[PDB]
Amino acid sequence: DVPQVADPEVAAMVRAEVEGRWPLGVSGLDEVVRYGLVPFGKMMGPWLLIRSALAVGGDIATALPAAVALECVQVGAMMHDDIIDCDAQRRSKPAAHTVFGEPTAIVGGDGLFFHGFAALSECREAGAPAERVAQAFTVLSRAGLRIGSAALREIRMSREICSVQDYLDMIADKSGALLWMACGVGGTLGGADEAALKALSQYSDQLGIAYQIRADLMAYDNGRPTLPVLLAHERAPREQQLRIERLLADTAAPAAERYKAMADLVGAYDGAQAAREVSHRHVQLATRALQTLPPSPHRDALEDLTVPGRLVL
Amino acid sequence: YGLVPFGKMMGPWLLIRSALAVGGDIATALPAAVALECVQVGAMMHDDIIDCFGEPTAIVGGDGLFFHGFAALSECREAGAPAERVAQAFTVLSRAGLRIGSAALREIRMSREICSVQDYLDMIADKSGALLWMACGVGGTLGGADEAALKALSQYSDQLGIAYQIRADLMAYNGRPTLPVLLAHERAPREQQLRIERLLAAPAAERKAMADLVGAYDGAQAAREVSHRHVQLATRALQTLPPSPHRDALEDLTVPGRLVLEHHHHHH
Ligand SMILES: [Mg+2]
Repeated sequence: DVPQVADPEVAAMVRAEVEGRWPLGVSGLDEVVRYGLVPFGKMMGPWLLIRSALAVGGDIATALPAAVALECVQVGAMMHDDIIDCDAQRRSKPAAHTVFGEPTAIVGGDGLFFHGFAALSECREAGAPAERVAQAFTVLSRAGLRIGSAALREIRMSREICSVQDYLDMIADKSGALLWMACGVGGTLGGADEAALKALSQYSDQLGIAYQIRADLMAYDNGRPTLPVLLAHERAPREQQLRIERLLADTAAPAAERYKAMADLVGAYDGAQAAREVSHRHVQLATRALQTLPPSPHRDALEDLTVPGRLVL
Repeated sequence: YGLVPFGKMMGPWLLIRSALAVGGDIATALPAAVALECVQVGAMMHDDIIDCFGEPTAIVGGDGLFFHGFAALSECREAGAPAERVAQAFTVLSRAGLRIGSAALREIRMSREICSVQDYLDMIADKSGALLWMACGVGGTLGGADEAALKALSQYSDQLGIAYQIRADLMAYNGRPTLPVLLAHERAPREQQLRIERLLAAPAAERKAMADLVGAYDGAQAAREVSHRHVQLATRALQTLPPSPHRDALEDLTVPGRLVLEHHHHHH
């Protein structure tokens, strides 16, 4: 009932730390590093890492440099993904390669990666036992391999019908691994036992799937297939399924007429609502996994992240 | 001669020799060499893009290979490595990649103009010297090296990277600056300094021209002697370590002990 552990101000404390490390006016490699970091934004990843560490009894001083590490790793990956990405959102800020040139944007992503690795190395001096610091690097690295594999698969799997599970596995690596990178490393430094880490893993995967579905739904309120498209295909009769596959199969058709053809078929078979119910089931599975963790304001914070509109990546 | 030149001067032999020279165990250096392999290859895949096979893989694969290095390095604890040494390897490895990134930035921003002799040396000390320190620092750290030894591998790593990148400039004989051109700038009066800078600043192929003007003003010769000074500093740094066959193996690598193929392997 009553909180027996505290609830700190995670969001602003992170921003102060990253700004302290790369303040306004930095030059050299830190200038391109800072460009990827600013505007700071919500930083739900670093927020999730510290909350996961505190949910298992960890230290703020230990989890804080790991939260900085993750931001640098994710921004470095995002800086490199922008180079290979083609369609840009109007809201999305100008890509670093468009601003600094493509060669500089690659070096910048590398500086972001190694600044992350350097920040995670500071956890030893922060108080974490060297056995835990090394396990944090292992959890972080494997998550970094799933997000990179998904980015390549996003490029390859597009414009073709895939199995519903094949989409689910990819979005678990694109979105669930972003959270598992936060929850796994945060829980590890926090001293979570083996059962707690698996729960945070289940929470990360289930919430990552749900977030992606919610993103797939925004066009249904890049011309790539999404879960509402797959669910509509599964429900559509054979004649319509034939159409859905050839629409995806050939990368030589105008974008507008492609989109409207997909949007009409999704609406005809309630693909949007079906995607909502799938997302809803995985949200409840994420909250179920949380119950393994001990009750705390931090565990309440992770469950609040499952509320629609609260999580933003 | 001596130990015959083999080509492809890479960390796997620097890392293991560095680990054993300070008393390390072979059971850790082998999976560590695999970890270093990943990070060095990923650095190569990115180096191939900046000096203009597929763009997504060359980047993302280069990115993922960094993760393999750090994951495998931590994995070495199950091989029997002390967790405290592994943690320090993370710090050593991370700061080396920061030097490689900082150097590659200078390469793009220094092109087409004369830099100071000191600035070029610092750049390649972080570009290619850190690449060797990646092997020495990790191997020595996992090997149980003292702080004085780790520093001893540090000047050895840099001074070695300095020399061979100069040797690369010597093999040649964007308008990127090289040491022979730079030392030619020091001796020439303004009349020839003015010439040198315009060539760096028209088609690149014909500007065979650059080769003509470096030969007319003794570009190539000047850089050789600077290389040999760093050769000795690398050998001096090794004397801090205790004598062993591992120490001898590192000491020959200062004289050319691998082919031009090493510079082709730094490339390829
Ligand atoms: Mg190069």
